[PDB]
Amino acid sequence: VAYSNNSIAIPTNFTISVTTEILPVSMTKTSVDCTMYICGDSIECSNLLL
Amino acid sequence: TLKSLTVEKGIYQTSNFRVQPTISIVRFPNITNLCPFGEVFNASKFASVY
Ligand SMILES: *[C@@H]1O[C@H](CO)[C@@H](O[C@@H]2O[C@H](CO)[C@@H](O)[C@H](O)[C@H]2NC(C)=O)[C@H](O)[C@H]1NC(C)=O
Repeated sequence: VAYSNNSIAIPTNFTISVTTEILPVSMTKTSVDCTMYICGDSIECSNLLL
Repeated sequence: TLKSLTVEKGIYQTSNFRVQPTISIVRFPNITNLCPFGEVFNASKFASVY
């Protein structure tokens, strides 16, 4: 920057700029069946899971 | 699922508590001859351990 005690710079023109800002609002909602994942629909399993 | 007698207002996803399979099927290849247990166990002579 050129700096002086008696010097200033003043804009004689302007520019209009449009910019995009992206913010995540939500994430996928998920539900898990505990017996289906661990027992895999086994009758013998889930007796232990009680 | 809630382990409580009283239930409030909610969507309340629920774990399955119903029976589906009532039929049992066995599929095995066609084998008619019995295993030769008599040759394997009831043998006049047996090999030396070495
Ligand atoms: C400020 O800038 C704008 C452009 O960014 C200038 O407008 C231009 O003027 C020239 C003629 O001098 C034209 O040929 C261009 O087509 C114009 N641009 C647009 C987008 O219209 C404007 O003259 C400038 N103002 C000053 C004070 O210089």
